[PDB]
Amino acid sequence: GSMGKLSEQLKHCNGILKELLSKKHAAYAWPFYKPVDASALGLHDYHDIIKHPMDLSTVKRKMENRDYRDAQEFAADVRLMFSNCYKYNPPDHDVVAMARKLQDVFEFRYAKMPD
Ligand SMILES: CNC(=O)c1cccn(Cc2ccccc2)c1=O
Repeated sequence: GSMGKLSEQLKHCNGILKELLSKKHAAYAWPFYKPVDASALGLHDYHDIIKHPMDLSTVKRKMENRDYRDAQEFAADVRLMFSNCYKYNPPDHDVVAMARKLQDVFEFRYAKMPD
C-alpha cells in the first residue's frame, strides 16, 4: 500500500524539492543531486570536516519514506546540504556560487509556505 498523503505544508516542500531537481535549475543544482563522492572527487578530508552529509536524492528518499514529520525538519536537511558546501569549500569556489543560487531559489519559495 501507499504512504498516506503529505500534510499541506509537506506538499509545498515536495513542490520545492521537485523544482530544485528540475531541468530549470540544472546548471547550478547538479552538484547537490547525489551524495558527495569524496573518494571520486579526491576530497580525502571531506568526511573529517563534514560530519552530516546531505544531498537532494537523500531529501527525496526521506520525503517518499515520510521521514520528515513537518516542513521544519525538511528545511533543516536542505539548509544542512548548503551549510556543508559553505563549510567545506572556500567562499570563491564555483560550487559555492552554485549553492548560493540554488539556496536563493529554495529560501524564496520556502517563504511562500501556506498557513
Ligand atoms: C556539494 N558539492 C561539493 O561540496 C563539491 C566540492 C568540491 C567539488 N565539487 C565538484 C564541483 C562542483 C561544481 C564546480 C566544480 C566542482 C563539489 O561538488
